[PDB]
Amino acid sequence: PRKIEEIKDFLLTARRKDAKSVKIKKNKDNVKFKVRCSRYLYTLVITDKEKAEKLKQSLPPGLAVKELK
Amino acid sequence: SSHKTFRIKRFLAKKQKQNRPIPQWIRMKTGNKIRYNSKRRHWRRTKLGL
Amino acid sequence: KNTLARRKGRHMGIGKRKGTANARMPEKVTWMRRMRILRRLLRRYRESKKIDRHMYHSLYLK
Amino acid sequence: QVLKFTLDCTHPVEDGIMDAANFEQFLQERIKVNGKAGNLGGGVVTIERSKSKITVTSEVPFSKRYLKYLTKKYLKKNNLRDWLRVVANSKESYELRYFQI
Amino acid sequence: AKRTKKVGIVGKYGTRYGASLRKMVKKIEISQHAKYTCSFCGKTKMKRRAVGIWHCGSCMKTVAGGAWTYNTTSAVTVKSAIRRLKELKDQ
RNA sequence: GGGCGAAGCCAGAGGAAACUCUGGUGGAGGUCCGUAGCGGUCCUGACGUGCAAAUCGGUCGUCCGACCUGGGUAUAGGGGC
RNA sequence: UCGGCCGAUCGAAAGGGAGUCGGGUUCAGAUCCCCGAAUCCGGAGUGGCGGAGAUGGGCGCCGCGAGGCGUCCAGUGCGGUAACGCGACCGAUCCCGGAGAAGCCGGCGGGAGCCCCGGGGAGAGUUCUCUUUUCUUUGUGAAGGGCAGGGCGCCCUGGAAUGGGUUCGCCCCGAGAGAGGGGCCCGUGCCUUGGAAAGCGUCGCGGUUCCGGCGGCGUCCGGUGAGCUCUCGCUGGCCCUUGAAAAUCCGGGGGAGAGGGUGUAAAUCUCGCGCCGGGCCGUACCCAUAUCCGCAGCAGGUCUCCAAGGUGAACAGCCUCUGGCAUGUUGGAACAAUGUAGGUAAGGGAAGUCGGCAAGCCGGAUCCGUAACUUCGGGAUAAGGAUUGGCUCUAAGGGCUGGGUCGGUCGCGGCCGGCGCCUAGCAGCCGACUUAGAACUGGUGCGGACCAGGGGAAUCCGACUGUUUAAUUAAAACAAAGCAUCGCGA
Ligand SMILES: [Mg+2]
Ligand SMILES: [Mg+2]
Ligand SMILES: [Mg+2]
Ligand SMILES: [Mg+2]
Ligand SMILES: [Mg+2]
Ligand SMILES: [Mg+2]
Ligand SMILES: [Mg+2]
Ligand SMILES: [Mg+2]
Ligand SMILES: [Mg+2]
Ligand SMILES: [Mg+2]
Ligand SMILES: [Mg+2]
Ligand SMILES: [Mg+2]
Ligand SMILES: [Mg+2]
Ligand SMILES: [Mg+2]
Ligand SMILES: [Mg+2]
Ligand SMILES: [Mg+2]
Ligand SMILES: [Mg+2]
Ligand SMILES: [Mg+2]
Ligand SMILES: [Mg+2]
Ligand SMILES: [Mg+2]
Ligand SMILES: [Mg+2]
Ligand SMILES: [Mg+2]
Ligand SMILES: [Mg+2]
Ligand SMILES: [Mg+2]
Ligand SMILES: [Mg+2]
Ligand SMILES: [Mg+2]
Ligand SMILES: [Mg+2]
Ligand SMILES: [Mg+2]
Ligand SMILES: [Zn+2]
Repeated sequence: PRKIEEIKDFLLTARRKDAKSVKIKKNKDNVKFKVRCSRYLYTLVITDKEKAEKLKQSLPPGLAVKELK
Repeated sequence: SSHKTFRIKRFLAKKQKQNRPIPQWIRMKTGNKIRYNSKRRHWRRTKLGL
Repeated sequence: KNTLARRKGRHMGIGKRKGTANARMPEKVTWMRRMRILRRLLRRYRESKKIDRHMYHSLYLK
Repeated sequence: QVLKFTLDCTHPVEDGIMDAANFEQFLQERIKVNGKAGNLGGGVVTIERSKSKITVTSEVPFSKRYLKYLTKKYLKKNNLRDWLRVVANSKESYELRYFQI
Repeated sequence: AKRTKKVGIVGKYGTRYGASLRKMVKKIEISQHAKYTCSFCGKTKMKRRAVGIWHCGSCMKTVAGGAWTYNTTSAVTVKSAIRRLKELKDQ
């Protein structure tokens, strides 16, 4: 697994051709966006919730947006 | 043993297959003269050649 | 309960000892603790300027 | 710094096999604060009842499992141990109920 | 305190092998395990590695020497003789 | 798992020196007591149509070494070892 | 033109040898199946995408400046004094080196697992009285990133005797100590992505005759150590003993060559990502007082890994927990002789016997005290003597922090300073075991079971340790070091 640090790197990671799906896991303290690429599972950790909600609608279309809750 | 060669495993496979009772309909054949499989082998009584 | 008694000194005695004094508390281990405690004290006295290099080196050999 | 544990005596009191008044009357002399039973350790640990709910509020480090130990001690004294059973229904709360056949 | 009167290093052999054999091996074992002053770096770190092999820990110089001593009295006279014959050979 | 405590080293004391004495440290050895292991002393014990075509009980020897042991290799009959 | 594996080939399921882990699942298989996270090797000719190479200066001009045009010249990366670092970082034949690749033993130190202690939960046990009690349980794989921690015979400054640093031991230093500042390696520890969604513990609700069902809550905080077991490291000792090889992989030296004419460029790339593939054979189970060998479900034999609590020196013996079992190919009833195994015995104490055979005595630890003889090492636990319980205390043996003389002031707080003498060192907190001494006390009993040397005086033989007739002889026999002799210059 790989941990994506800032928001921008996650966007073009999710826009890759080998990105199979993105999973959103809502914990008590953070929201994790996990995109399943060919080699690695890229996880982006968002501390707050407004940025997590903003990222939810900005995801590329045609990609599975499975919610883990 | 658990580690075995293919030739040994094939040898043991044949011994399993031919260690079975005769079919019941053999005794009904004309002029049978066979009562039972006299070549039956038990793993504990007699050991295999290898 | 018996461990708490042994802390206070019960069941130690002379008729409760089966091993040698060195097998119960090795002399080499006792010497290490003493050397480590005393060398640490001499070092802390040297870096706190209570003793100089030359008094430290005499006492280290002592 | 307030603990506020709770004991719920509802199912047995509605079946009349025990009363919460006596169980309250049992706790105040058996609770030990700093190892001393009686006087609730100088009244630091307080006790009160809602006729089914007995809540214990303390201002000192006080264990919830102590209430279960004390409650089980009451039930054995009153021969209720073979029917009733103290179960943690939530945090800061205990509840005694029947064995389910 | 002095622990033994005369056996010294061969006290490890106990009462075994005979007094004269222990006395004989005593001076060899002392020279075998001694640390010699290295003639290359000047440090007293030249010690025996194997039989005939002497190695210095500091300069990592390995020398071929005697079995039990760093050099034998045989080889020292030989080196002096070879030097004398070499300076006689040339002029 | 314990015992003994070799060289090396430190301190103190006595010495003109040579050096000596005392207390520690150190941890050597086909070293000691003794497990596991390996072996097999005595009971001339048990058994002796046995559990066993050589075993069992207690007692024993050794247990850092010429130590114990698996597997792989080599040596074959007037030959091997 | 270059090209010696100078020799086929075979030889290890314990040596060498890249790279898979966590959860679930069966009646029986799983590191192989399912789920999820990785990873190694190989391939990509028509070149898969990026990134690197690699895209800057000079001069004429235009242009208010900035910036645009032409020409010329570079450009096989860059940083640090250094150790060395950064994401790549052209390069053949050839050469050099490394890794693979190294014994046994000792002593320390780091890390983990387990054990122990103090609390917080959840569930159980006891409650005749006591017991805030006793018991169970209380996760985070590989692979990445970061940080501790450990190690360095690595670098820079500097130059040390009144020598100093330093270990349990050592050991180190003008061939550069101490001190200050750096660099590298390992990082199995912690945090993080994996990750809680899983697993587990509890409490419930539905049913799909047999749900990876649904749901609530929890999965917490600390402290210890000559502890045990693995592992990593450091430093020693021993050897007339010096403790593999080869596949395989890598680095360096050298520079034959290749690449482009200033282009949105070339050769090239051990950098990031992407695409495809990994065939063959083994895999169940037993592994032993019943799956093997011994004619057998035979008290024999048969190579290993893991390893809890108490007592205790202890992987001893004895009791217990997890796990396992049914007493070893039968039961019942009696309790004769004789037996086998185990005890006790008044008085005497080897009178028994070939012979103290067998049994018994002694035994641990502490404090004393120890002879002849001797190869000076030993003898030696010589011999001999005293003590040993329980309970209540008393001393002694450690580690962490903080020691200010104060508003002269504002980042009831902070930068400098007039502002003071712990300097015979204090104050608080935490913490193991161990030793010594004392009182009291029991029907003199206390290493209370277990564990656990009888001793001395001599003679013979063999020096010792070692070995030996598997199945009647373990010895004085053999061996041994030491001594001596003999043959031999290929
Ligand atoms: Mg058989
Ligand atoms: Mg020995
Ligand atoms: Mg012995
Ligand atoms: Mg015999
Ligand atoms: Mg007999
Ligand atoms: Mg081969
Ligand atoms: Mg299985
Ligand atoms: Mg984790
Ligand atoms: Mg230095
Ligand atoms: Mg959960
Ligand atoms: Mg299997
Ligand atoms: Mg058997
Ligand atoms: Mg046979
Ligand atoms: Mg049987
Ligand atoms: Mg029986
Ligand atoms: Mg039976
Ligand atoms: Mg008698
Ligand atoms: Mg008598
Ligand atoms: Mg007589
Ligand atoms: Mg007679
Ligand atoms: Mg006897
Ligand atoms: Mg004697
Ligand atoms: Mg007493
Ligand atoms: Mg002999
Ligand atoms: Mg002799
Ligand atoms: Mg033999
Ligand atoms: Mg024999
Ligand atoms: Mg002689
Ligand atoms: Zn040298």
